[PDB]
Amino acid sequence: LIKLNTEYKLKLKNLEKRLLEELNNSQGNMLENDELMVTLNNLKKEAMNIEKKLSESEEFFPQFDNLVEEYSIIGKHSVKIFSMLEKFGQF
Amino acid sequence: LVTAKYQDLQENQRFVNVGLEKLNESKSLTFEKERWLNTTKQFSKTSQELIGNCIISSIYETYFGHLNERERADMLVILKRLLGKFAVKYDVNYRFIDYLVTLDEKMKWLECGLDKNDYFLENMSIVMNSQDAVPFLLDPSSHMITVISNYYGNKTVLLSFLEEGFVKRLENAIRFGSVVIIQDGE
Repeated sequence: LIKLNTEYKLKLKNLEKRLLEELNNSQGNMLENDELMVTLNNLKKEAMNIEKKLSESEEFFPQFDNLVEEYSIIGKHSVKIFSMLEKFGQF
Repeated sequence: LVTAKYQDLQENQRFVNVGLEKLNESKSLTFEKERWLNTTKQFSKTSQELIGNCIISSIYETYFGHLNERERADMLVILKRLLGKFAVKYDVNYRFIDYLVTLDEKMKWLECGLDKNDYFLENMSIVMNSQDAVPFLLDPSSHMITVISNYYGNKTVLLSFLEEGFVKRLENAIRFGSVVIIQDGE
């Protein structure tokens, strides 16, 4: 999801280029004044994707560092095992 | 870094203001579109925190070349506490590797053969990030030279201090500026 929202931000930048490309073209054509409806609809779809994925990422760091507790209780003994192993190695 | 990033945010603000003026001189649903200019306050907060963020980035680039993960974490705690002692704004949640290097360089370097761990990603980022001062590669494994050559393509030369032709080969390479890596750190 991290790479996904990074790609969606780059897609938003591309949409920004498209917005400027259009703004250079003015409101001369009714087709050009109606395709922006679906353009903004897709823009809002991307925006709600961004919002939902950011919201999903919001409640993960507490879960993440709750789950790292077990890995830490493993690691603080793994380091002791390592240290005694090279104690034998130097012995 | 502060010069470059302040310039970057300067053109970003110029571009968003140009977009706002263009919309001004251009439906009732544009209130869903003015979020781009409502991000001006976010740009302002990034402006008011980038000084400290670039600070800690500079200490990352320079100071953190001698520190392990534990030492780096302890130094971060110390430096953030002392930032608070001289309170200046900066995002409390912050990732170094997500700030100076984008995912493109990440996958390019990992394709060169980097180990998939945060420590070596940070080390590669800092070693290839600043070119003002020559960097010092420090490792027992020699695969670092291989991945450096992979990133550099067919430009790396194998020169050693103990080689007498190193002086001549270096004088040759400096003229057309091929990338040189010398393996005698001692």
